This record gives sequence, C-alpha cells and structure tokens, in this order.
Amino acid sequence: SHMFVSEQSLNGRWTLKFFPQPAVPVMTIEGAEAANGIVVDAVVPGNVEIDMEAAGLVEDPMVGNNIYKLRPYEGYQWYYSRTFAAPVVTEGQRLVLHFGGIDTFAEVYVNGIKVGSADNMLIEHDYDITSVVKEGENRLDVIIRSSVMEAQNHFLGTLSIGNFSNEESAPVRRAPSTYGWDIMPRLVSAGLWRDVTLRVENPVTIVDANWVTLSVNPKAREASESLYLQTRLPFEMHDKVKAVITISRDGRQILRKEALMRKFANLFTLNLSGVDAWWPRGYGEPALYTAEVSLVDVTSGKIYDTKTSKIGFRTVKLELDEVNLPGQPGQFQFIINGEPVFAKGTNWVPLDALHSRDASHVEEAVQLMVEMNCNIVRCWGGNVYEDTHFFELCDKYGIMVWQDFAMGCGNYSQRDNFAAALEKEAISVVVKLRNHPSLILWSGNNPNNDRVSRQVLSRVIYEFDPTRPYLPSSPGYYKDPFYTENPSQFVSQIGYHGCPNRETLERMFSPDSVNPWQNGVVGMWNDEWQTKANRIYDDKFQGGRNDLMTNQVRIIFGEVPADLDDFIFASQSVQAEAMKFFVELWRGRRPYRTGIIWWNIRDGWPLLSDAISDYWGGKKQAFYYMQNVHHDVCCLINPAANGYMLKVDNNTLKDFEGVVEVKDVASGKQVFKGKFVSKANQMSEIATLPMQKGQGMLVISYRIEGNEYFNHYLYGEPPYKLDQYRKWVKKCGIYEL
Amino acid sequence: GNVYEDTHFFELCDKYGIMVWQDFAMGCGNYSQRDNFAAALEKEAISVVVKLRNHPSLILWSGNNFKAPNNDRVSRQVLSRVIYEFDPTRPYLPSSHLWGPRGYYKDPFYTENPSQFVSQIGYHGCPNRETLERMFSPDSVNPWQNGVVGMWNDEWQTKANRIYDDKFQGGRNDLMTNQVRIIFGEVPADLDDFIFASQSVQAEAMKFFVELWRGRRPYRTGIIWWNIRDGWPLLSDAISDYWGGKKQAFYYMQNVHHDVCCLINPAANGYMLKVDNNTLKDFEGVVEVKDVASGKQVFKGKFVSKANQMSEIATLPMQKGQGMLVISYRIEGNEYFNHYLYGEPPYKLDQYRKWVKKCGIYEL
Repeated sequence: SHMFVSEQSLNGRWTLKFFPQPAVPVMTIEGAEAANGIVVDAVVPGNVEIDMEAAGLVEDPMVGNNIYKLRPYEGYQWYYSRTFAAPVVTEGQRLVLHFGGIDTFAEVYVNGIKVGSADNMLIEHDYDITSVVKEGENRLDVIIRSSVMEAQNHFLGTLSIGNFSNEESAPVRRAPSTYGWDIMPRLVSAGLWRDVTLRVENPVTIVDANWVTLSVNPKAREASESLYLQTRLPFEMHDKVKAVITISRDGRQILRKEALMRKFANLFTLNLSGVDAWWPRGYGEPALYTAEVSLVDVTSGKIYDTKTSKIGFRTVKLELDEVNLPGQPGQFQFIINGEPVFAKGTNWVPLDALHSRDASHVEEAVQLMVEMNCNIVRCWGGNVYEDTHFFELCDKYGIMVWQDFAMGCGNYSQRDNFAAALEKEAISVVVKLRNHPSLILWSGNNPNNDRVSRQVLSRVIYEFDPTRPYLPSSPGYYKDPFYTENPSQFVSQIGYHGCPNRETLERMFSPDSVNPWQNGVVGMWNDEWQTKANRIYDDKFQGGRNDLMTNQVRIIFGEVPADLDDFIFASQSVQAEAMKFFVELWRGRRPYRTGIIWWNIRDGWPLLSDAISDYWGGKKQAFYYMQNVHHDVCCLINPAANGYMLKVDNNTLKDFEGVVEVKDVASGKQVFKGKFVSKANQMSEIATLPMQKGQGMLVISYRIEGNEYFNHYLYGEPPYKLDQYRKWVKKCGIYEL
Repeated sequence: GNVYEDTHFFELCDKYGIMVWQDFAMGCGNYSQRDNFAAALEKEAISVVVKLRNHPSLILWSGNNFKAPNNDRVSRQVLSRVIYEFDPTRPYLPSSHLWGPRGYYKDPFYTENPSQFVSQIGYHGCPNRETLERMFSPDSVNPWQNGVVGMWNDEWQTKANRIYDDKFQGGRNDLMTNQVRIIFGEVPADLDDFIFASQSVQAEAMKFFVELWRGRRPYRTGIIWWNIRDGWPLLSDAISDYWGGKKQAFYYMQNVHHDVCCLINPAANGYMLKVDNNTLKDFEGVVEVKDVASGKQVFKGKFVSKANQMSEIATLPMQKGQGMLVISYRIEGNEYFNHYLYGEPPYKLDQYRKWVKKCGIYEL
C-alpha cells in the first residue's frame, strides 16, 4: 500500500507486432516498424501465445501435441506498443515507469528515447522518465528479443553442459522450467507478464521500510520490532519532515511514534506490549499487525508518502546437527519463536507455463494448502519468484515459505559477469520479500567452491536479511529401503506417479487418444500420452517416464487393468498409499525426523505427473489420503520388526487426550482400543499391535475433544487383488471411489 | 573516526619514539560488501600504506570494529590484501564496551577483566574553569539550570556533544554526576567544588587503571587509555581540553607513567607495594611510604627493580579507616612521588581535599 501521489495503470490493450529475428537482433524503433512482421491485439499483463491464440494464430497448447507447434516462435521478436497520457508533475516530483515483469531481453523506449535495457524476467524494472516525457500523448515501445538466441553469446563450462537444466537456461536469468522440464512443458514465451504502471513520487518519498523482529515473548504478549527506514529527503526538507509509525490491528492502535527526520536513513527501535506472535499452522495463530510509516510536513501537515504493510512478530532460527552426519544436508530443524516445529508441506512448482496467468491461480492454489493443512511450502528454483500477494496469503494462513533462488540443478558460471547479474537479482528479491513473516529460509540449491552458492548469494543475505538462515545446499516399491532408510531428518520426499481424474483426461487428450494404450496393447502409450508425460522435444519413442505408472500398479496390484476407469483407480491408489506411508513414516519417527516436504500439490500444465491434483483443480485420490495424515493430531500405524506400532503425533503446543479404536475392516474384529495422552510437539507410542494374518486393512477411529477422525493402514505384502482393495476402501468408509 | 594525519605527525613520533597504532578510517558500524565500496577502499588503503610504510614509529594497521562476524569483506579481505602486497613488515589486526559500567572504577568488570592489552578506557572530568567561561555564554557558565543541581542547561547539553539540537535533558552529561555520587556521596552545588569533584574522580579512576595494569605484568601487555586531548571545546572524558587546560588526571597519570614507578595495588587482606620497569636497564632505590592523615610510617626499605618486569616489594598492612598513603621513592639521586587512596566509597569531598594537600604532589 505504497501511497504514491499518483499511480496510473498502463495495463490493457496494447499493439503486438512479432516477426522472426534476423542475424543481428532488432533493437531500435526504426528497425521494428520496418521489419516485415505480423500485428495482432495484445493484452498486458499477458503472454504472447495468449494474444496469438486469440485471433486464431495458434491452437490451444494445453491439448494434445499442440504444444510443439509453438517451436518456431522461440526465435521470434515481439514489439509491444502503446500510447499513454502523461500526468502533471510539480517541480521536484519524479515520474517512474514501473514494470512488474518483462520476459526477458528487451529495450524500453519512451517518446523515441531509450529509457532502459532489460535482461531479467524475475525482478521488477523501474525507469525515471521525467526528462523524456512530454505533455499529452506519449508513445511507449518495448522491443523484446529471442531469449534462446541470447544463450549463444556466452561460452558455457563443462559443468553447465549436460544437466537436467537446458544449456540455454544457464547464461540467462530466466526461470529454468520455461526451457522445459519433466513436470512443466517447454514454453520460453515472452511478453510483459506483470503489471505496468506510472508512478508520481514526491521529492520527499520513502525508498524502503524494512521491518525486523528482534525478539518476541509469546507469553506476556511482548515483542521488539525494528524499522530500517531509508528515505529520499532534500536537504531543505531536513528537520522539517517527521516520520509517523503506526502499528494497529483490527482498527485498534497498538503503537504510534513520531520522530523528526534529521537524516535520510534512520533506525527506530520499538518495544511493544500487548501483541501476539506469528505462528505457523498448528503451533498457534498467524497474528498479523498492520504497520504504517508516513513522511509528513511538521508545519503544513501534508503527507508526502505513506507505506503500509502487514507484519508478524516472529523469530526464525535453523538449528544444525553436528552429531548425526555433521555437515550432510538434511540434518537441521526449524525453530520458530523458540519452539522446534515439525514441517509438513509441499513443494511449489509453477502455476502456469504462461506465467501471466499465475496471479489468477494463487488464490485457489493457496487454498489447496489450507485444506491440506501445510505449515510450510518450498518455492522451487525453477518457478519464477512469486509476487507479494502469494506471500500475503501465506502470512494470512500461517504457511511458512522456503524460497530457492531461481538456479537450475546443474552447476553455473564462476566468472564475474554472471555473478554481477545474480547479485542484482538477489538484492531485488530479498529487499522485496524480507518483510513477510511467512518466509523463513533462503536456499541456493546446488563441491563447496561455487561462487554463486557460497559467496554471491550469501553476501547478499549477509547485508540485507541477517534475520533469516541461508542454506547453500539443497536436493519401485514404496517400502523399499531406498525410502525407509533415508538418512535425512528434513526430507524432500520424491513423489509417485498418478493418473489424473477421468474428466481431465477427456479434456487434455483428443477423443481418439483418451484411451492410453495405442493399438489396444496394454503397456504401450499413444503419442499424446507420451507428450503429456512431458517430452520437452518432439522425439518419437516408446515408454520412458510413463512406464512408472504401470510399474507401480504392477508391483502393488499384480497386473495393470485394461479398463481406463480401473487403471485410474489403480494408479491413484498406489500413489495414495505411497504418499500416506511416507508422511506416516516421518511423523512416526520423531523426534529424530524434523520435517517432510512432499512433491507436489498442484501441476502448472495439463500433464500426467507425480502430483496429487492437476492443473484444472482435479484432486486425485492421493489428495484425500494425505489430508488424514496431515492433521494437527493424527493417529497412524507404522511397520515394526516383529509386528506393527500404533502411534500418535502432535504438531501443536497443546496437550490432548482421546481414545483410539483399531479394528480389521474385513473381519470386523477389534485389534486394539484404549485411551491415549498425546503430549504436545512430540510423537507418543500407544501400543504394539499383533501381526494380523494374510492381507487386509485396519481402520483407525480416534476421537479428540468430541471430534471423530479417521485413518487406516494396509497390512500384508504385495501383490493385492484390485477389486479386493476397492472392497476394503469402501468398507472403511473414509474415502470414496 | 579521525583523518589520516600528515607526514609531519609521524615524523614527530619517529623523533620522540612514540609507536603508532593506525586504525583504518571506519567507525563503529559494519560497511558495504559490494564491489563499488571495496574498490574505493583499496585505492585509499594503498595510498595511505605506501605513504606511511617508511616511518619506524608505525607498528600495526587495524580495520576497527542478536542474529549470530568474520565474514566482513573489507576488514578480512580488501584491507588484508593491501597489507599483504604493500606492507608485509607490520602486522594487520582484523578488528579492535571496554568501558562497561561507567560507575565505580573498582567494579569487578574492571578489576577482573581477562584482557592483556586494553585499548579503550576513560572516565569523565569537568574541564577547567577558564575553559568553561570561554566556551559557554555568561548566563550558562553555571551548569545547573534554574539552580537545580543535577539538571544541565541547554548549552551544557550541547557541549556534551548533541549531534542534533534535540531538546533532551540528561544523557552523556549524567556520567559526570553519577561518578561524583558514587565516589563522594553527593554532587557539590558550588562550581569550583564540582570541578574539583569530577576531575578527582577522573584522576583516581585513570590512575587506578594504569596501576592495576602495570602492577600485574607480564600477563598485562599494555594499556591504551582514552583521549589525552580534545579536538573541540567540549565537556568530555579527556584529561586536557582543546585550549590546553590540563585537568587533574593529566598530572596523576604523569606520575604513574614514569620509566620506573612505585605503586600500590589492592590485595586480599591488605595492600601490596610494587615497582614497574619499562626499560632494558636494572635500577636500585629506596621507597618510604607513610599515612598522610597521621604521619605514621607504614613501610620503608630498599628495592631492586629488574629491567622489563614488575617486582613486588612487600605487603602492606590493611589500614582501618579512610585516608591516603603518600609514596616517596628515590632512584639514582632523584625523588619521585605517587599516592594511594584506601578505604571504601563514599568519601567526604573536603576531606579528600585535605589529604591531597598533605601529599604535596598536586595543586588545587
């Protein structure tokens, strides 16, 4: 809520002219209009393929093999054009042209005068157009060039060549997923994908307002907040402007402080009483307090600028482990407000390959994590750094955020030119997001000689966000020791494939390709089912990634069904049982295990993937299984050496009592019943269950404070009869077909 | 915080044999880590290092000074490299609350500090009357506004050095009255008695710090105390003001800074007479110590102060009440003087005035 004296939006209908890029790229307005190109109507914020799908220049990429048709456009230039009315500016004011997003390489012009050259699509771009704008109608021109051809202006190293990350993504500062991954299609795209506005700043204006929680005492309701305020203050306005700080919540004012501005930068130490701490889900309430800082004349009372934002009193600390694997990644635990929390959350992959539509999906996608009851989310470093509204929702619902810098799986350059570009990107995203109480950790992914992970990105966090930790390293049968014997305490659980819901299959595949098996032979996939498993490039082959779907249903259910509806139930149940087993395994192995970040809650494209929900909101069967093992207090069953083990886990700060009843669903015979006392923030073992005979399923019905919850545990050894598992599920009554 | 002094300053330090510890120009505060700031400091460091790397007095270069250090680029990288290439003869020190509770100078903070070399210790002292009348306007020469003792007028607040004219009462000036309150009980209303009060508390404190350090070598390796001279007419914790008004502590410190000096340090169940030798030559002499209140001699004997070490003479019996012990020692046909204030605070101010008169070492 940065109250600039004027903020006039420039979003709307623009004029897009695209043409193939020649040998030397076009960078001038003269060459842009002189090029033999194609002109259509565009929309900002938007992507070029959205504007081209309108007016019928290309078919829907979301459907069948229609994606690869966008290939020739990757070598096209894009010429956005517009005309705007300049606002009146008094002497001393500044007119700033704001760009929330520009994918990617581009030259910005105002009235035929270049105001800027771009080279990053993840950071915002602002330009001062005071001395170039005229009165009345002004023209705004943006000449975007081909991102793929920019990669050939650099010499890559041996390490940068041959990774899961496209070699074209290394020399350029763009989201690595765009160039094509295994969970997102290849769609480099282009265009102004975020807002474009005009801003009028006064000579006295707030450059930055950095809120920092130094200490917090949840009991007695106390906290110590700091305000690192940097302003632009003309010297004749020194000792004449006062800063007004206001902390309030639900209308009621908690704190108000006034101070005379005697310098451009100041630090205001605030010791508040009667304030609540910000907690993640389960460990308390996401208490937020509206923080406002204004610069106002001491004589006339005119408000030159005001910057408002909601903050949360919370301290984060990462406790390392130098006893079990000293130095190996995964031996840490998050401590929020002095309490060690258990993290149960998702990895955040792109919401759309056309990221201009991301903002419309954040509201519903965050709601998926609310019903899922995730207290943490890891924004993968292949997506684009999300905008304030994403973090605002995480602040609102108490979902901690683990942000990875947009770096690919492979190794990057160690020369000065790349490090300079990455430092600019890091400072921009850090200063933008360092005030959200949800954000708890920065990561550079990725020996330990990487300038990027162990120097460039660390130096930035050192000087601009010393309140959050920085980690310079990050990552058949689902009961195989490869999973059940993982050394990491904080784990990033690899996902299992799962066929999307039938309604999705009929919408993404052509009517003749909805059936997965080409020529009717089971085990073989048609070309469309091969592309929707993400085949970045159009190379015709058989099997590959899709074979994981049939391998899982073959290990668990013996044979893969020939019916599509039965194959859906098979692939979704093997995923539901696998991911439920992974969460129950880590929640039951506390206090050694510290957290689990599963992959993934939602996809960013109509594709066949390891997610538990597709791009169109189709919740797979695994989504509902996971919900019963993500409660604040949950009773589960783990495998033991000489039997089973009924446990309860508590992810809150309050104790709970209750009663649990475990019975065999098939027989109806009661295996165990009794009262349990689940102490807070720990795992408590109830009793050892005797080894049941044969195959079957045990239903768990436990009541806590007058509320009946349910869970189950499938015992025995695979393979199982598919129709008998369906029988067991319907008998439990917890989930539905 | 000061500029790099010119070549002439180091020429005098070469002439009079005063070693120089040069802090690089940076003050209480971490600095930038980006490339632009580092490029400017490499240029500044190379310039100042090449200019001063030929003066024998200069011995050491320094870089100066919640959520968890040694990661600073400038201190541990930019400057280090300049010293590595342009001056490998002098050692570089990465960085340098050493005053702590600025109350009683015998607090266990000062008394039991594990430091071998202290570089920051200082106490406040009201400047001489002649400078007070010169820096203050006639209506503000008296410090107590509206006649209320303990409350400073606006000009006295401005002269403790308010960087900005914020009308606030107290702050740094309260250190003057808090020290007089602990040592002498009450703050004198008369201006001449208050000047004698603050300068005496400063003199006894600073003398006690140099004594407690020279009296505990060789674990103690040095003592750099706070400013000797102010750079502007101001109420400060220095021992001489900008116009040359040498305060009381200047003369007290002068007697405990001799090449060979006899002093008394507090001990368990009594005191201890010691001698310190900061030369490479041995010395022999005789010391006579007697109470100034009664005149009763407490010790008299001959000592041998071996070179470059501290030697204990004998243990002194613990006196019962309050008073002062004058120290008179003779070395190679020269009489030197010192003293020691025993007892427990607070002390009667006019009584400490009497004891100083009896010693016959300092005036006022």
